[PDB]
Amino acid sequence: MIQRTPKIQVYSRHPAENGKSNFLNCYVSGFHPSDIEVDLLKNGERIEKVEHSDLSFSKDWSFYLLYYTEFTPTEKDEYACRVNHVTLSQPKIVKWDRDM
Amino acid sequence: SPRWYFYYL
Amino acid sequence: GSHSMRYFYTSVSRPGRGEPRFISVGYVDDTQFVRFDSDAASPREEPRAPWIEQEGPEYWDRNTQIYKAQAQTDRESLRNLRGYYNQSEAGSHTLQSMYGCDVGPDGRLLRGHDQYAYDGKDYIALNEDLRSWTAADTAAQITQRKWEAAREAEQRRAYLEGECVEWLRRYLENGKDKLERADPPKTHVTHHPISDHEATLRCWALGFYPAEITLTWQRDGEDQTQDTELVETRPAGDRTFQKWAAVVVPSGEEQRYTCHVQHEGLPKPLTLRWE
Repeated sequence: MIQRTPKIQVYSRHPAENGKSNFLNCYVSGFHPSDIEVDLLKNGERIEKVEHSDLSFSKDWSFYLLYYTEFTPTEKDEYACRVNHVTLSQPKIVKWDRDM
Repeated sequence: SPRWYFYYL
Repeated sequence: GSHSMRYFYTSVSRPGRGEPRFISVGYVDDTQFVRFDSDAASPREEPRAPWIEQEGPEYWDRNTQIYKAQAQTDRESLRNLRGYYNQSEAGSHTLQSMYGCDVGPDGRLLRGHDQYAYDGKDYIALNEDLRSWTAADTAAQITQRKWEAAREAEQRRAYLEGECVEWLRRYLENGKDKLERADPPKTHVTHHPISDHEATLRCWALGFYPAEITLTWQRDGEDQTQDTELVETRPAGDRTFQKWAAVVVPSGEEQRYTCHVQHEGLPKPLTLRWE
């Protein structure tokens, strides 16, 4: 069958302000089939209390999910999204960049 | 609410 | 304004791991308001928007019964599809369905929708006239001939023209402003130097609803389409959306570029600059 590779965006719910509580988002979209693994990473370590949206899909039938966790950004702490999918030969890791 | 008619493909 | 109600069904077979999984989500406009998951501990329709939590337990019980019957229907459809394509019982497959209704500000039907995809591709869909079918291939034509001989498009037409519109009308009543009001984007431009003679101008739109929006960069009033980088509109997680558009500009020429922002919540489009 025709499989589609996930697109990934990593970003915050509100503009990132060091010290203020916020939400870390990882939006995975455009993928098929629906099985997927998404981890949020804090300094390379998996974050434990991560929720996600209900499986939905776009007009082109491709799936999307939002994974999110509360977080309070700092200046040196690093955050990333790591995705596994049948289309990917290795986990795809997208680093959070507060300017994007 | 979801529809309550059903159709086999 | 205009409004829509849509249900999105996903069924996924799991060979040798049990019966297929069935998931549903319901939407008004861009606002998700119900869900159902057959893999939950006690599968039951559940609220996902504030204005639907008012419904009594009979609402949730009735809809749960319907989803369970739908999930069993999809199982049979998946078994038929596997035969149509000469596939094995050992392969996992996906049936997706979407249906619903668009209404104008007068509340009456504008367009009905009723479509299916199998393994990620279009399979069969009801046409806009709600009387004819478009099949994607020869297997979907087996389905098409079945549904014509049984005249089932007349049934679909009646649900879309009738019950669909009445549920939408009632959900719009419960929701009040949470469904009627557009939230305009909060907008700003950031500036990221690359090197001598180049910097990135990024035009941001945040916290907007509904999701439809247009961001464009212009140089001296002329569009920069082949050079603008867009990101897909993305959810903020609080039922609003985000998007940005970026362009690389000659350093010192930042004030030649304008960003234009169109959205339902803005009577007039916005024009933004780095200054």
